[PDB]
Amino acid sequence: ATPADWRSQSIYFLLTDRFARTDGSTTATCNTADQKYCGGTWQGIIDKLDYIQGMGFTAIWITPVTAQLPQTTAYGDAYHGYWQQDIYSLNENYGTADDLKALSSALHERGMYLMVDVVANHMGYDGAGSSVDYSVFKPFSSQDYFHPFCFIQNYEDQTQVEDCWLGDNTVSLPDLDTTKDVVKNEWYDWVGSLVSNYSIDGLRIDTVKHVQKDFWPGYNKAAGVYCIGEVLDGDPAYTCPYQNVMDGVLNYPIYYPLLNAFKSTSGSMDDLYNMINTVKSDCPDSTLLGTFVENHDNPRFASYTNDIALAKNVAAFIILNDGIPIIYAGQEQHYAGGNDPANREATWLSGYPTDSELYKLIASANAIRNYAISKDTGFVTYKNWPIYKDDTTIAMRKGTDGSQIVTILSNKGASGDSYTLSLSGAGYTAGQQLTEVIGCTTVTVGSDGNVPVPMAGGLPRVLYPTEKLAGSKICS
Ligand SMILES: *[C@H]1[C@H](O)[C@@H](O)[C@H](O[C@H]2O[C@H](CO)[C@@H](O)[C@H](O)[C@H]2O)[C@@H](CO)[C@@H]1OS(=O)(=O)O
Ligand SMILES: *[C@@H]1O[C@H](CO)[C@@H](O)[C@H](O)[C@H]1NC(C)=O
Ligand SMILES: [Ca+2]
Repeated sequence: ATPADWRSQSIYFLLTDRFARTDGSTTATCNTADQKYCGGTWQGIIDKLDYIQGMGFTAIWITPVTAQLPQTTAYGDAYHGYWQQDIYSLNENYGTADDLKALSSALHERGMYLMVDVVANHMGYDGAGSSVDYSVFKPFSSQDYFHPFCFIQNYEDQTQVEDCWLGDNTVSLPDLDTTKDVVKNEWYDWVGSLVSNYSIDGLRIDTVKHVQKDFWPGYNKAAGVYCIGEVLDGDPAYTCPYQNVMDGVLNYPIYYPLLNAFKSTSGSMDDLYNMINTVKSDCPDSTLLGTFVENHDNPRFASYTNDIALAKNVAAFIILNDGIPIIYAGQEQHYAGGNDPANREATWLSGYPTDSELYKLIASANAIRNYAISKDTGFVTYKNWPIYKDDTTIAMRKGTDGSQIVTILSNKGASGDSYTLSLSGAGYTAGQQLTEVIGCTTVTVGSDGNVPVPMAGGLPRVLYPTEKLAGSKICS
């Protein structure tokens, strides 16, 4: 599927090992500190697609599928998929080639997309760099395919960032020499044939800043689908230029101020407001970025605060910002694990309740986004506009005049006071009825064009014209 096709999608990101077992158990042990395979599979995902689609996601992102180093290392198993050895075999822990094809087909029957995580930068190996037997790597079965062994120490030296190895002396990540035509040609053939064998709709490309930029146009073209890159840097002047070589990147620039704004009742709305406007202006296309606050490489949102109002607001922002929403399996059950491995909790241990507070919030927010997109072909290309901020509030507008979603978010938290915010710049006409689609109340635009927004409980407010909701299932 093309970049234009992906703009309307909403992604549920999951670890194949951690989301759902074939046996469907909600009690099978998964101690994250053991760092071992817990037994999640592709078949398990298929069996729980109603759970994912019930929150109004249109797509899933799954962790890498290639065969891995076999060892239980000092840091545990390759459960996560980022330690590959044989790129032409699958990780048998997750199932068979027919199971991965059955997952793609099950998503397609539901009108959903499959996105697969891929690594081009590195293989994995149990042990020090000097102990590597290069013959285990397929097809790269020679030291001749790799950069000489060194670690990245100077992260300001972009040459060192690209040419030296990730990992450490315990688990090494042998660095492919992606400047070699033979390495480019194998990777380009591989990614095209992976996409066509498993009918994959899009790719999440890990580790993009560790491979020189001239590799990536050819890779994105060989894949034949939308690619979103992991460029792990909060500076839009570093990260956004990668969109000149790849369709999209993960929005790490928004990540840091978004987390800061909502993790505390003292968070900076100014930093978030300013970063939205920096990304909108200075990134090649904000509408092809991926918005997130939670992943398997940072502490979960609830590890910073268990306030459920704050969690509702940050989830609403993720769904209503420019670009593709990305929610990490467990976020919807308010999982609170810290840094790796504590943030790789099994989703099944929640019991997959569809009545939890954040399942309902995310369902409500995806519902209005999906509905608005179905009625407004300009929604996804209208650049999100922050129209108001104060010490505890940000408000933003997105969509075609007359059909715009106007979102008011707060960091007051669950003990926030009850008051009316008089909101200017929403763009609706005097006397217009709006539905607040999270709580299903109505507000009326005043003769002056200001919206009197009832604020209470620190709750997020998402406004849409009541007249435009004719025939939707929203706030029935
Ligand atoms: C990207 C991927 O998103 C990230 O999770 C990868 O980390 C993996 O490997 C490290 C190092 O061995 C483990 O500590 C971790 O548990 C495991 O998930 C990462 C490195 O392989 C990927 O690349 S990047 O370093 O983020 O660029
Ligand atoms: C896809 O299948 C083809 C034909 O059997 C094969 O040549 C190729 O290696 C496969 N690619 C992958 C990534 O498995
Ligand atoms: Ca590299």
